[PDB]
Amino acid sequence: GNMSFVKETVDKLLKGYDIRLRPDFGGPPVCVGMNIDIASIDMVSEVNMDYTLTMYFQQYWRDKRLAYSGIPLNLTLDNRVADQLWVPDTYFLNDKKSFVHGVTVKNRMIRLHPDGTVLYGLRITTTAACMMDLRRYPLDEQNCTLEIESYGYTTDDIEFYWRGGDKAVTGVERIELPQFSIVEHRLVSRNVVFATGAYPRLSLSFRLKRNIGYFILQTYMPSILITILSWVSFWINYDASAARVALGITTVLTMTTINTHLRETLPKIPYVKAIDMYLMGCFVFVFLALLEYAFVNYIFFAIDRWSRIVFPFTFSLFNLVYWLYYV
Amino acid sequence: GNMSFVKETVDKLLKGYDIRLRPDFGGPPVCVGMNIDIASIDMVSEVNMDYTLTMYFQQYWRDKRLAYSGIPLNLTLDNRVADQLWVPDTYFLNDKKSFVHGVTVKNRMIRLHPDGTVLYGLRITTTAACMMDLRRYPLDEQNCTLEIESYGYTTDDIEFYWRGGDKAVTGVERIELPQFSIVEHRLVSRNVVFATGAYPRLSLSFRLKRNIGYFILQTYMPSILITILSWVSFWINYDASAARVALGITTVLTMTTINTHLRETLPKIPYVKAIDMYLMGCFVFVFLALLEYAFVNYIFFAIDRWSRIVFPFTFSLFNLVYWLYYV
Amino acid sequence: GNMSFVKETVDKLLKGYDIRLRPDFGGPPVCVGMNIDIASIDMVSEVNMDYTLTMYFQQYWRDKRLAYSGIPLNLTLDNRVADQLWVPDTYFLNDKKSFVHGVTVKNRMIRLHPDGTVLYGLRITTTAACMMDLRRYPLDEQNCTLEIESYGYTTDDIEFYWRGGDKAVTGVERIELPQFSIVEHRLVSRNVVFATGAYPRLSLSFRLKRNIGYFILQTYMPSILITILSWVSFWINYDASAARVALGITTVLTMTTINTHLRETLPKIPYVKAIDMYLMGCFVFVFLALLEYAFVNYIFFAIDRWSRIVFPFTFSLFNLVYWLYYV
Amino acid sequence: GNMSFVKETVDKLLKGYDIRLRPDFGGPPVCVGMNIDIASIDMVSEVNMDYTLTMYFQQYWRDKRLAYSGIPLNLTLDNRVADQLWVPDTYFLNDKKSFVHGVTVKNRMIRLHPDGTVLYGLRITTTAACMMDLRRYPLDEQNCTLEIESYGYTTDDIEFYWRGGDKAVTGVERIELPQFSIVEHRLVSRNVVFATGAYPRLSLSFRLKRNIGYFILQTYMPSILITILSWVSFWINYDASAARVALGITTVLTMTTINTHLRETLPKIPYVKAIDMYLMGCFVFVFLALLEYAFVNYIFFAIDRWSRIVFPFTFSLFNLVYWLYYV
Amino acid sequence: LPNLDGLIAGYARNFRPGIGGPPVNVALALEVASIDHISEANMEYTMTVFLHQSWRDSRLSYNHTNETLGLDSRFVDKLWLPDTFIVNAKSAWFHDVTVENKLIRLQPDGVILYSIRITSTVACDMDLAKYPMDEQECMLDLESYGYSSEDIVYYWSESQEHIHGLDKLQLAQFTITSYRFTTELMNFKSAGQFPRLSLHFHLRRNRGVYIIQSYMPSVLLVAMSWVSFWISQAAVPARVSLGITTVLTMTTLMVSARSSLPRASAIKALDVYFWICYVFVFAALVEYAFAHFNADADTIDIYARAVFPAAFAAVNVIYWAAYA
Amino acid sequence: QVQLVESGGGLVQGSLRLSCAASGHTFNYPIMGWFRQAPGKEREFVGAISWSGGSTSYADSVKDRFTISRDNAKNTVYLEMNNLKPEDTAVYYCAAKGRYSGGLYYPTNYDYWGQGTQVTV
Amino acid sequence: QVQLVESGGGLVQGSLRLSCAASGHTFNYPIMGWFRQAPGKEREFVGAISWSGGSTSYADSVKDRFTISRDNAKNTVYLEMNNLKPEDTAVYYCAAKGRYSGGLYYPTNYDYWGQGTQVTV
Amino acid sequence: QVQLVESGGGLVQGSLRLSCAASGHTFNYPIMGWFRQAPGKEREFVGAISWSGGSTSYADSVKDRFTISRDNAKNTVYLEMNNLKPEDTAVYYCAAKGRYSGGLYYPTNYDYWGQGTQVTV
Ligand SMILES: *[C@@H]1O[C@H](CO)[C@@H](O[C@@H]2O[C@H](CO)[C@@H](O)[C@H](O)[C@H]2NC(C)=O)[C@H](O)[C@H]1NC(C)=O
Ligand SMILES: *[C@@H]1O[C@H](CO)[C@@H](O)[C@H](O)[C@H]1NC(C)=O
Repeated sequence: GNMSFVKETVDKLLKGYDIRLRPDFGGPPVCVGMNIDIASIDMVSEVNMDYTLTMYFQQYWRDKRLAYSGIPLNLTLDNRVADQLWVPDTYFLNDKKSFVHGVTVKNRMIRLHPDGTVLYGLRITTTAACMMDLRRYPLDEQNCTLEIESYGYTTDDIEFYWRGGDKAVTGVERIELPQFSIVEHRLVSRNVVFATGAYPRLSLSFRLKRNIGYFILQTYMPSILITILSWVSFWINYDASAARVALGITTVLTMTTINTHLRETLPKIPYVKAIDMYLMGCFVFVFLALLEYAFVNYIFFAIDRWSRIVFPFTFSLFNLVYWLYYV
Repeated sequence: GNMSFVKETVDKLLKGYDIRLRPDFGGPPVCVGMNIDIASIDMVSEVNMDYTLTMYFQQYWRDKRLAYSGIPLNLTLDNRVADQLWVPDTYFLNDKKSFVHGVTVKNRMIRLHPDGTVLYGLRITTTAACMMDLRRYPLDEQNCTLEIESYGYTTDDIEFYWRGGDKAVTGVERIELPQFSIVEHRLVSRNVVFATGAYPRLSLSFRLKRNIGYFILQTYMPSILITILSWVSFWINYDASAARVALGITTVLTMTTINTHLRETLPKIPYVKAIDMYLMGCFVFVFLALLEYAFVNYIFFAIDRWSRIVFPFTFSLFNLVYWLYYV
Repeated sequence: GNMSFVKETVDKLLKGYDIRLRPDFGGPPVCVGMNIDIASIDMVSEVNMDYTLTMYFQQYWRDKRLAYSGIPLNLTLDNRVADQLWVPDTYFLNDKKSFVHGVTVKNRMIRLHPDGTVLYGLRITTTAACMMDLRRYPLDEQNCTLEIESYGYTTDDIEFYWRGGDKAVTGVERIELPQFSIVEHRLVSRNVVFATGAYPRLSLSFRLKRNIGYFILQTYMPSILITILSWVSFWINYDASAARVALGITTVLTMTTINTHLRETLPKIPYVKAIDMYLMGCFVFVFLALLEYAFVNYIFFAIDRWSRIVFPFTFSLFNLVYWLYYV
Repeated sequence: GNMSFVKETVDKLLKGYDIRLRPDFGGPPVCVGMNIDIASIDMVSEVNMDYTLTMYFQQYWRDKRLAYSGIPLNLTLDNRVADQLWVPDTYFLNDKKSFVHGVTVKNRMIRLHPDGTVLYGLRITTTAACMMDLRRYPLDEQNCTLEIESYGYTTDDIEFYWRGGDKAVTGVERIELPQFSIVEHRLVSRNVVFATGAYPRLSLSFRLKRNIGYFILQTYMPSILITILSWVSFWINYDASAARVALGITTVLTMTTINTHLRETLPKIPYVKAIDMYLMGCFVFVFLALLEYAFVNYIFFAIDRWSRIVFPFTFSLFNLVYWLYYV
Repeated sequence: LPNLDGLIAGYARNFRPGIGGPPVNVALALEVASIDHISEANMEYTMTVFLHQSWRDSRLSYNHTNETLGLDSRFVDKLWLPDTFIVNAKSAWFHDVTVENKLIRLQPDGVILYSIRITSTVACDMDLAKYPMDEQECMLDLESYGYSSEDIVYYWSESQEHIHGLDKLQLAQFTITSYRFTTELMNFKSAGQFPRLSLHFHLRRNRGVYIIQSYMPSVLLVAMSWVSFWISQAAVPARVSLGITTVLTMTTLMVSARSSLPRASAIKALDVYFWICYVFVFAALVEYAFAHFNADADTIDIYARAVFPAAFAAVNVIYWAAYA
Repeated sequence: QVQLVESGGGLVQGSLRLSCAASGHTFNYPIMGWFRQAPGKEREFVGAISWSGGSTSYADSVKDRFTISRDNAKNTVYLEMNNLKPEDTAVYYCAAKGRYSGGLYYPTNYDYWGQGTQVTV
Repeated sequence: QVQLVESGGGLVQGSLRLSCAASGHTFNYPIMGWFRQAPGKEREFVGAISWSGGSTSYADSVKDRFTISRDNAKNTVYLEMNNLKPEDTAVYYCAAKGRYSGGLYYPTNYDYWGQGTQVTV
Repeated sequence: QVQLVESGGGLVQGSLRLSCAASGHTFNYPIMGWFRQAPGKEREFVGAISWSGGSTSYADSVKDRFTISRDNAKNTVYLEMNNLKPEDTAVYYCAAKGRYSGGLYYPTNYDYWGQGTQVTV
């Protein structure tokens, strides 16, 4: 029944405590150890060039003002006690919109230690910007980072380090992206200098490899089928003007619709993507097929057989060059 | 007219009460009983792989600091008194966005008991992530869970149990999903170990069976009708080159549009769904039908009758195999 | 210049006032009278099965602790005084997202009375769920309700009644729904029993009748025109194989596009709607028309005249049966 | 260095100040002068029947409790002082969602005067409902209002007037709507009676005239071009059955797509708009053109020349009547 | 600690420094972090920026200490702050993860450094006359909401030219060609003169595969219509089908493009190109109809083969030269 | 600007049907009300109806006896008075109300009024 | 407005199958419940089932012995009573519950009730 | 319900490749782990890998010596043990973990376990 004794101990710690002053104010910088337990990566958006990350953000630091004696236990206090304690001004530099879950209470943990060590945990869902190079899309590889920095305190007042070395960030295997796979993750600790001063920086980066399975069925297969569809006109007699012309028109129009649909699902980038090159190549073959019949119709008022062997061969050669270049 | 006596009793309870300390701090863990009254499941999203749940979340625990004598009644206090009382740091591990309704006041209930038992109820609308296996879509069966855990207090400080056993969760019959049916629900109590320690876990899981009625009309029926439409070309005379070629083109183009439309309503998964296999099979039949006339046109410049019996028979065989495999 | 006297009177009322205790705590239940002044019904959503309601929510109850003497006036106080007064824990059971307007201040009214009566008004915009039966859509009739209940206090502590009887809810004539008309509204008072206890329930229900004017032009008229368009092929000579086949294909394809477009604007329900039955019937006629020419083409390599009289007659008979059944 | 003297003066004003009581409580009503500086009208939505308005909302009233002497200056205080001062409970009756900007601080201004006059300014972005008559759409004229009213205080306690007469509302010229033009704005002051009592009402109304430039290019021009496209079939020889039938089908199908696209961008109103009448008329001409060839084909197995002069003449007559009626 | 308690105790938060005296001179600096969205449909852009405000408050000067007092965001609510707001901001908010991203650094002489990180959706009036070959200028107006020029005076700090960071920004569709920091001391909105600090930056839309997408189907439809000229006139259904398909597809492209763009009644350069392409494809179908009517002719097709590629090339030269 | 003309009164000893024709900007005033004013007594609300939707309200005195309906083709609102009583002797007026003008029962909320027909039984 | 008729009782010494037919606005009452009332004892909840989805609940006493299922074609809810016991001697009723009427186990939450069939073993 | 069978142990003096075959509801358990238990010592985490994405983790002792990979065609997770040491003498187990079951390194978070193969060098 030492709850009163614990209450007296905690009240003594908070008596005269100044939240406005960091631990060891005016002296050596306070070292803050950080670990991240990744819960999931909900979305990866190419149009907005950002990803949504949910994680458990833990911060470790020692505050001698909170040291207590006579209690051989780690005091796990209510999350509302964090308002009366100094906490690092940690923020994410590249985030676009972040919040802390508050159901049924704020997803926050405070755990004191006899030596003054403070454990501060937060469950944060953050949307962090990630610039993407879509030149090799959809066969591209992306590197999305999460920048962690102190906002007000410089390196003279605070220092950041990954607690546990390369094992600081866990839960990477929990990431289940339908479109991407986590090839590798890295932890970087460095100092970044601004006009106000030099600030400690922690960076967490993931290398994402896009899955080609969806795009083969969605885009590449329909494009090939339309190109094969245009080849049917070669085996149709030249006197069937309505049939062969209709075949050429529909394949060309269908190719345009596929190309327009793809570009509407991606940001309006000026450079040409890998998928755009394939669609442009497919459009050339179907357009040449319709031009081939126009040449046949013009001379008539052997060529078809020559077209039956060149177009499938050239298209196969085009596919071989395209896939080798981008793989 | 004992309102003053009740006011004195409640003021005595809150005099010296420390919200920062859990009941029986430093001693045995406090057992928290939890019941859920499901109000509705508003949405189930395959694209976002999450569901929206509205429920009444009740928590039961005993706090001897709030025990009162001389009043043989259960004190139903205002919801604003919960700010001066210790409450469990219960949070949902797999939730994506949750909130507590606050009209006309916060949807919160506090009900004290003479022995110190505290009833804490909240009306919470939560969006919980649910990974879905769409390999058998739309004939798939999904298992969506709701993870309940304490954020800061470990198993040494708090314990969770379903109050009432298997009857803890009610209102399952109230769930009216147009696309799914609640086959079964389960209650799981276990302990989950993290780096910070071991934490009590309560899991509520539903097994959802998708309704095939919508997809038969929306997707399967149009695909069959287009396939039957392509069979009309067999009865058309071979000299009608424009008519038969146009029939083949339109069926092929319509099949592509149906396939593209379906894949835009689902997440970009790399694997092939059951519905995708059916659409691919239907595309083969219509594509072969157009290739069939090209062969007929080529030889001309009996085959049609052979095609009239093979295509309907093969398509019927394909349908029989497809439905038996996925049912 | 009795502002000081009024200030002294109000300060006396709030001196020792306990917001945690309801009026007549431990005694008879407090009767709360409720009136609703409907401002508008902004949206009615079939996909989400909910409606948006803006209203003035007034609550009437007597609190003898707030009774004052010597002032023959009704004290209209600032809305911020409601934080120091007990208010009923009224919530809407079927709401999905609600809020109280706060520009330029919180849309809240407090009006005290000499006998202790308290008037509490709130301007609330609420989105309340409303399950809809779309079997007769778009000729359906819907019954959307608004459930009003106390969250924490049972019938032993609080009672709800419609102040003014059937005239409690006003502003129904202000509702201007482009797609629906308010046939009738009803007021229901009852008690609902849960595990925690029995709670007072107030229900406000509207019967909505959908307007057929939009759907006649949007869906029914295009479907009829396409069906009439297919009848043109009967007057075309049988030797025009390309023309008649093209007519049959386009009508069938257009019918599918109309059917797909309609089903995308409605929730994915498994049952067949009334509009779906009409579209399915229209698809049969156009499909039979194309099959009719295939029979004519097959026999050729009188029937057309017989088709010119059966199809318009059967379609007219189908329309007559369809409209009589659903009206 | 009279900051201390000013601080003493302000502290004296707020000593004993009761925010719960309006100025001259129990006496004559307090007159509140209101002026609006319109910043912009961001959006005008026909589907939601509302508009978004950003404005500077200034309120002007005299409170003798805040009168100060010895300082011949207007005290411009921090915006946070408004929480310790009584402000009118002004709200917008027809608004749907409004907020006050709070970056970098709350967009709020308090300016006291020696005689007790208080200037209260707010930068408010509001979405106000505006019912629209779309019978003459897109050649319609709309009247959108902004209703200003006191929520709790009746006419016996508060009065509203436009400060400056017809010059109270400025910034109307700043409104730059791409689709509308501000023909006129009016200021209305009146009293509205409810069950709780009579309340002062200020109304600000704008008359909006829609710009026809967008709709001529988007809708009217494509409809005319399709109608002209159908006239090409008259010059085509009757023996070209495939060509003339295809021209009739495509024009009819294209007309339906234009009609469906237009109705999806507008609320589902039951009545017929002006643009709908034009589209229905255009559909008749193209449908009659296809029926014209069916008559020609039927009689064959002079009429074309008669059709070449009637259809362009009738369509020109239809256009002349349509534009004269709606202009 | 005793110094901090003393400063707060004698601090009157509701009053600006030197109230009833010379106006407070507030130094302002901007560190633009990113420009996320640039929507022509919504006529807005989203910007995340570090806003630095510096001013002197003699009430907070302290003694014997020459070290600046680096304080957290919890100290912000105790002091008086300028009521700086973004004039043309549709919406804005603060970043509060993991804490309120606010900085207050206090110097012994009383100079206060106040830095906050804010994301704002700023309305930018865009002229789409030359779209998509258009260059847009967007502003960022900063102003005191309640204090006139007699109370608060704003000016760009000397460090503004070095920390703006607009050169380091990368935009998906635009390119920041030029930027300018302008001070307007003659701005009056309702009552009194409010000095306004404005940041003008010019955005040039990238001309790459994006403009290729819209213009090529327009060109490719015109090229497809030219194919009918080489088709024999006896093939009536073939040439008619080619003519109608190009005309209809051009019509849908105009409808789709305007619908998928702002509802503004603006004659964009893309719309003009669509009209020119529609004229050519419609003229091609009219050309065959005239040839068919005369047959009821090969010279007309030969001449049409020369004119249409030549005329379309000529009109493109006029079109591209004018807008570019 | 709405103009209201009412007719169909007279003197009877029965069933009577009043009518009221509206013209002008009827969209801005979608609610039509009926009022009667006894000699010396204050004007009394009888019934109200909306132009669109046909939603109607009635006073207790005239409930289950008077029926109100309108036709948008003629822009006419007609009051059908059945089972007349000697208490129903007053001048009947026709009024129109704005969209945000408040409650129906209060005549001061209505902007445009008709001439008024005297009915005596 | 829902009408409930139940049949299939009688007296036995066994397996018995009760049934309950519903008609009217069944959409507003998607939950059907079964209740029995012993002589002198309060009415007891037996089991409940939803019209759509087939989700069902049972009491502990009748668990693993009574099965409840419904067919929407006939709008019929049938209770199959197997392995009868002498304690199962009560009048069996059929009830319907509203969408927001609360818990299943409380008969007062149900609006429409059947006549009731007496079963004695 | 997941069934785990492992094989490929034996005794060697070298390179060895263990394997583990899974069957059942593998979707609900996307993480497979490897554990070894020395006689008397507590069970030790070796390495874990996800079914989808191939993301893997290893312990410090077995880092850069043991490689873990899986093939979804056979539903098999195989552990390749190279450069064996006398300290690597324990019974190797195969385990599966739930999606929200916590950290990899703790065996109590895994639900289904294999029989276990004894390896001695
Ligand atoms: C309180 O927390 C501290 C810090 O986590 C614990 O100290 C650690 O104990 C583990 C063994 O349980 C050691 O492996 C770590 O090296 C220790 N770290 C430090 C910094 O001392 C301590 O054991 C906890 N106390 C209780 C009672 O659980
Ligand atoms: C510092 O403290 C001394 C104490 O006497 C006081 O007189 C002085 O005004 C303070 N400030 C400065 C700037 O010296």
